[PDB]
Amino acid sequence: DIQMTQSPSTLSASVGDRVTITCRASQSISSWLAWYQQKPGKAPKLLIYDASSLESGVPSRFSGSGSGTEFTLTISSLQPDDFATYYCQQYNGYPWTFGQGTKVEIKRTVAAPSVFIFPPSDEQLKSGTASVVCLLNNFYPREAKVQWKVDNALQSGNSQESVTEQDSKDSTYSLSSTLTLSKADYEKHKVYACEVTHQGLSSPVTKSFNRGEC
Amino acid sequence: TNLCPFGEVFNATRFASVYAWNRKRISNCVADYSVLYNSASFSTFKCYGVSPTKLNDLCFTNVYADSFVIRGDEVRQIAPGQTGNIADYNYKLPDDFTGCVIAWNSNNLDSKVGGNYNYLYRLFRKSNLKPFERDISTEIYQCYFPLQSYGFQPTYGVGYQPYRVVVLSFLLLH
Amino acid sequence: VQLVQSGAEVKKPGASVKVSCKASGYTFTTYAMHWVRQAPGQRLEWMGWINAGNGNTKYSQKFQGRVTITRDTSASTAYMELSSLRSEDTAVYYCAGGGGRRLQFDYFDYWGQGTLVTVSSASTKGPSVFPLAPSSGTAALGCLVKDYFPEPVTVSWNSGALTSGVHTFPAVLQSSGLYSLSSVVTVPSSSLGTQTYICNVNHKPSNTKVDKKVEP
Ligand SMILES: *[C@@H]1O[C@H](CO[C@@H]2O[C@@H](C)[C@@H](O)[C@@H](O)[C@@H]2O)[C@@H](O)[C@H](O)[C@H]1NC(C)=O
Repeated sequence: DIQMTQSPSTLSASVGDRVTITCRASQSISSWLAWYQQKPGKAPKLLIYDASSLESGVPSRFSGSGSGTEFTLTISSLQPDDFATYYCQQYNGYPWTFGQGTKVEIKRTVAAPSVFIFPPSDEQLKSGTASVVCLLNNFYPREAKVQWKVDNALQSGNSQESVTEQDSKDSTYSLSSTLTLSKADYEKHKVYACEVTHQGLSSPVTKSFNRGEC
Repeated sequence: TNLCPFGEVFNATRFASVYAWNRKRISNCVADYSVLYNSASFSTFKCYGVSPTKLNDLCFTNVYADSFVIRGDEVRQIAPGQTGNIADYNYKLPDDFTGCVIAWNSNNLDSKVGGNYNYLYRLFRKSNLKPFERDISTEIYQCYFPLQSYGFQPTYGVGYQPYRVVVLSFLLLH
Repeated sequence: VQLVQSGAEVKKPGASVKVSCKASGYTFTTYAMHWVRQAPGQRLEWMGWINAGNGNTKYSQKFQGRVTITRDTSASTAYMELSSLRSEDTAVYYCAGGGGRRLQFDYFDYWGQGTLVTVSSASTKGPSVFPLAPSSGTAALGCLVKDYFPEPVTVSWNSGALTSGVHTFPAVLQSSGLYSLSSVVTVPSSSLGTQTYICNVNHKPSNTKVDKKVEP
């Protein structure tokens, strides 16, 4: 069973940049290797096979390379519709297997977020469950940590995130994390806040509310 | 004054199924036979016209490079006058063939764990093929199928492992 | 060469799903047809393929004895069926294939639209929408679409009439078993009392409509 690991898991670049993802293999696959392009909500598209053969009517700017065990996919100069995730796939082995991929996203200047915190509505609080929502609006790059504190107790494992695709206008992501917790647990305590750590904040930012506006 | 692209032939990443064997015509150019004569990456190198000793494009008007993959036992069928499945149904040389058969073991390239079902050969045919005649048909019978896969996998014995074959015919007509 | 698959299905664990993939404009009659699935935001998995001629199949061991690939030569359609689903199996399911003139089972030339298959121990139910109120320059407020099990939900704001500043997040799957996401907009805090903000949630599968006022 043959494992493929593509090297820059994500990649910011601007239109016109030369761009070079990498794909490496457990074993050698001598040249039996295809590259694919995938955009959200759309099936993949073949780009290069047998490591260098450029599929029909795929622009010449794509170019595969490498034999044996390390392979590359240059893009001579990037165009707007080249922003996608890219996979490799070996056909030396069996099961055919793919890499994890490389999202190739739009480089943008650093954009610190605007943090917001939302208590559960009393409307929900009638159901026996409370949801506490922390919004990170319109930030870039993607790397960002969210720590929930309840009465200044770390909360771990009871909060899920979700993230938008790079916004069309300003090329920024946004995250919503959510502390779900029992009704009594929310009622037991007072201090609920979330802590955001982003490339651009100089210092972790905390955004807080007290149960019943205390 | 420009060179003959044997490299495009021999060093090709992919090779043809013998049933649909490939033929590349080598027009005006010069490349050296003795390069391969010494190459000794070759397990089968038999010539029927003359020893590869001519050292130039000496006295030749057209050169046809047929290439394909058969299994290891089958190479002895790429000769004048053989009569097996490959000679009868997939690739028949003229009895008065004058040319070189070149074969070499491709277990490492064309075999696959799980088995390489890409490579194919024709199994029945109403009548034998005339030499250099070809058949790429894929007609189901009435209702059973005429091609079979080698399915090379690299633990098969050398009798069943892939072999890459290059057959160089030589035209003199001018 | 055009591959068109079968809509989308969702079934209970232990059941089976059949997915057809009719393919048109193939010039020849012998080509490879694979199935490869994509779990949520995850790697692509190759499962197996069939031969368009003799009907031979090569399956990945990971699914051996669980899947079955039929080839219906008469209506140029390829079927994939996976039985006794373990909910590890929620994914999109593409049929790939290609080679055309030259056979190869190596790489995938043309893909289908993808068909999405969900495995869960849940029945259809509409959401329960909850408001996300502001505090305090620029203010942020939202809705919340919680505890729903269709496949999708779609949310707008003030009857399609707020598009700048809206953000609607990809869903989240709760250990309860129900999808739950949230949609928000950033607005000027100065014009908060004057304006009325109301999000417009619709989730079609369960025939359900909700438009929840948001205020402070
Ligand atoms: C095929 O290649 C043989 C190996 O030597 C090298 O192979 C590849 C990787 C290139 O780097 C090539 O330029 C090198 O020579 C050659 O020795 C051999 O002559 C080549 N065959 C033909 C017909 O040219």
